[PDB]
Amino acid sequence: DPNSSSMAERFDNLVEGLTEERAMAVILADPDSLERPVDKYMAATRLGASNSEESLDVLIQAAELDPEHLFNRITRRKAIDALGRRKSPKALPSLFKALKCSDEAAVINSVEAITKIDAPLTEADHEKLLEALKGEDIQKRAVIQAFCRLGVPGVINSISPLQDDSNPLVAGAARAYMSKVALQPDGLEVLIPQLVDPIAGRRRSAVIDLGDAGDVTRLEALVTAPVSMSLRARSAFQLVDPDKTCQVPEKYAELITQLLQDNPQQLKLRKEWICDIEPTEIENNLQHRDEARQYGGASSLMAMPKAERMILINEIKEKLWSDYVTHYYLTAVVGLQGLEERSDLIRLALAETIPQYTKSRIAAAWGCLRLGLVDQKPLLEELSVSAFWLPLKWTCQRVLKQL
Repeated sequence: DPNSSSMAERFDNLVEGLTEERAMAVILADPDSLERPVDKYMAATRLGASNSEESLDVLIQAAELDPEHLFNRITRRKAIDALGRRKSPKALPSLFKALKCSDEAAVINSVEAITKIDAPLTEADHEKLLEALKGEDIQKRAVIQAFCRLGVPGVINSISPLQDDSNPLVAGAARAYMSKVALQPDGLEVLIPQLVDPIAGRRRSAVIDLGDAGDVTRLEALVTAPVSMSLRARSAFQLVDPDKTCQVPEKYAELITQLLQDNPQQLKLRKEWICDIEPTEIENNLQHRDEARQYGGASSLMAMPKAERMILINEIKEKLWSDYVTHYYLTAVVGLQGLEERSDLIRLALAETIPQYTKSRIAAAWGCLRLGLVDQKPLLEELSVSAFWLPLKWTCQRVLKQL
């Protein structure tokens, strides 16, 4: 845990859950009648991890909970995204009722749940989903995305003219649907400058939509978009490995490696995002809310002369190593410049077993290759076979292919 190596403190929220039996018991109860009313929420989350048929039928009831009073719309919301990871199609009648709910949070949850189920939908089902479409733009981007991911050519008449919704977040989702469901990818050109759009939200949305589009020619644009490497890698692997076959064709190996190595001095960064080469300047940029500024900081921390850099690398690390954002950029900079002086961080980061820090394991993996730390081969091997996040699992395979 980076908390024992860092001054900043990451506070987790451990909450005691319920057994399955107790969950089923309370999740429909009037919250005013419960010893512990918060149990009414966690029971949904608990039944989400359940496997019995009864726990699925209780969740279906919780998803049809009468939205009259306060506590039964919150619990309805969690029953619904619980039914998403359950991935059963018997949730589908409940989730389609919820498409008409007042609670617009229930609707966006119901839309993503129906996407997770990935069941066969009737023509009538697509009409119900279509009514959810033209709510407000955030819902609309979510409904469109469900059609794209579920792969639904029926609604093309409805999605196609949204390619020119004035909101790029709505238009970009619709251009991705056209590309992936209707097989017309020429609408994506708009997304390529949007990857360096001044607005962070269109930047991020662009990366997502290019991955939903299934048009692998846009891969080269993902390799350098100033967006967090997590989102890009995902989208890039949606292009190179649509079936999560854990394979990336060598024909794309060169482009996928550059992306996963994520060199801040080769991202398309504007001048506004690049900061001066002084300590507190580097630090503020890494603290900024947005990866574009953060990449600028990491970028110019690399521009710093090595003697001052090593000191700056140390001070930042002992202050913010528990901060998952900073943890990554320190690991990458050590791995990218091959600062053998700081191979302690490559080894700590590759060992990081807390999910928040997974992007650092990739940077640490690439640094094991660059630094020739053959002693990590046992842990690179385990990740090559066990690691949950496919792009992490794929980098350790490449590092071993060469170390």
